[PDB]
Amino acid sequence: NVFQTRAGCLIGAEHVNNSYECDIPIGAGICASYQTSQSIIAYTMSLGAENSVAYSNNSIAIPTNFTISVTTE
Amino acid sequence: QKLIANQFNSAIGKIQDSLSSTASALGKLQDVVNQNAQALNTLVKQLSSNFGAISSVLNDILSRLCPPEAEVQIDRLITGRLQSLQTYVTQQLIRAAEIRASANLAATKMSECVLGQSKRVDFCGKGYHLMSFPQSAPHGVVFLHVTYVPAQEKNFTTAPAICHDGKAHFPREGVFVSNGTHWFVTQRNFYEPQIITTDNTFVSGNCDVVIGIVNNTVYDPLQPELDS
Amino acid sequence: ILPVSMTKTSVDCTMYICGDSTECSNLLLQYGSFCTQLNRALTGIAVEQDKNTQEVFAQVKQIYKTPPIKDFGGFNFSQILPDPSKPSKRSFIEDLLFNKVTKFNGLTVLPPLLTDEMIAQYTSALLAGTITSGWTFGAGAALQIPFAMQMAYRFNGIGVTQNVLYENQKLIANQFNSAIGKIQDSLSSTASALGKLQDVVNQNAQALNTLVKQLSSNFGAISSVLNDILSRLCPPEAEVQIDRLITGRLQSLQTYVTQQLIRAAEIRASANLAATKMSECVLGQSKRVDFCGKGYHLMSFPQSAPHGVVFLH
Repeated sequence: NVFQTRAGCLIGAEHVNNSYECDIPIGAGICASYQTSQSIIAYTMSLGAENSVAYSNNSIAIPTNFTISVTTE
Repeated sequence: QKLIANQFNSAIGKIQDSLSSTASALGKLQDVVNQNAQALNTLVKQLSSNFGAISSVLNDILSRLCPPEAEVQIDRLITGRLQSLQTYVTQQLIRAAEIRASANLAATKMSECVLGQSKRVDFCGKGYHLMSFPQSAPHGVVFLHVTYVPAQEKNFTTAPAICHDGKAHFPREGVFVSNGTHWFVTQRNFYEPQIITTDNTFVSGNCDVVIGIVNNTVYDPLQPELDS
Repeated sequence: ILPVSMTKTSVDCTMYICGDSTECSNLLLQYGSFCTQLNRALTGIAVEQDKNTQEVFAQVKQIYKTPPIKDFGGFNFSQILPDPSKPSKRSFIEDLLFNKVTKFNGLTVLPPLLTDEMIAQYTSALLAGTITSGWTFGAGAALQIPFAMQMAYRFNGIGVTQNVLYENQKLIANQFNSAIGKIQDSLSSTASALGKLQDVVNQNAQALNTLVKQLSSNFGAISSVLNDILSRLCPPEAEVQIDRLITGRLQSLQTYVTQQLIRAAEIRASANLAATKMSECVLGQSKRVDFCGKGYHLMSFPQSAPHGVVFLH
């Protein structure tokens, strides 16, 4: 419940070993969020899901189907 | 065409549901409203400040004091109220430059995404851009970027070239691929396998030059006519 | 080389102007919301530096990683791929770039949201997606393709027929490997190359040092030290002297915050450019002349640098 971040001492946030998308940005990789009896947790933010691309000198992936996406800017 | 139309109609339906449910989507336009409101509210509230004068209210100075001292108390207010305007106009000039950069971007997305088909990656949304539709919004614009996203990969064995009778054949469009036992040629962005032919391929030189070339027959459509 | 962000600052303008004097703090309240709108502007600048950094690097949706075997058709990416030897897994060129770039008074520096080790994971992911899957990881899933066949697509994209690649593949690979070697040699010698990033550090440092130096100015008061006025004078005259220090120190902050707002707009324009270079040069193959370097663009590799990005076009 008392945690030394590289941004400073954080108090009242539960330090957690999981990683999630950044909810509230604290700084230097740390974020906090409200989660499940609930508490404000603090965690190192996740950059994304990890992916080993199936590369080799003679393998290619080709899409057999598509999706039309509409995205709003 | 029915699949593509149904996927488009479904994706436009998801825009209605997203915008109907989720008011936080418009945050860029609502924040530009909030910044201008907060700036005018701050400019009004700074009238209540004394700036070292005997009162925040100009008519207290003009009712309590006569001109030899009243002008010193009024100049304290003029100094702070003019500094209050100069701060507001400076921050509105900087905020107007931020909005002009955003309007120049929106004018560029109108020309390139709506009036055209941009080749520029992620300029007109994620995926290969097909087209875009403009929709008006308070103090802004919304682009509904329609894009092709490739969706169901299969792995194939592939080759840069095919050896036929000592000649190296390359694809005119697309790539060579194998299901495991047969070789085909297909467009790069959608699996549509074709027989490898002298029409689907061009020759250049012999088999020795190319790293990873494979032996396969290349069909010549003239040969069965001359057999016939 | 492109600036992407700048040092995030917060200035506690009550501590800058009044130095923990309550006598001055009570006078500073008579200026109203000038101090809260200075903090509001600097906080907008500071949050934008994280947004500028996020929009350049966080374009890749997944942390793509290269396979163990580096069979890239003869092209050698080892100087631009992550170095496993290191506590932060920067590439060899990202280590060169990080080496070539180099206030109790309420002034403070806040950390960036993404650490250099997180920026290096994003440039690693962008680069590993680019090497293993071409432009396809920008349009959807990373579709793997052999690197020589990706380069043959890049050659068709500049109107050079793809057999010209396969018939010259060793020459093209050796010219690439040699040209990456010249980047290490240029960075291991030419300290002025990073000057566009170093100038952003220099301008921000020079503005903060100017803001500190203006505390030494009298602005017409009997002393520039607020504890001289408070230890020598008493309220009828002390408030006359302190209002000269408040006026000049508040004008000193309004000058600093105005010039940081104008400089933040310059860095944001450079981060929007760098984010567009990431999408169109790294996630794609730009047809735009001289956008992705001189010559017909084949591909680009991002490398992180202090407060910036470096594209190897």
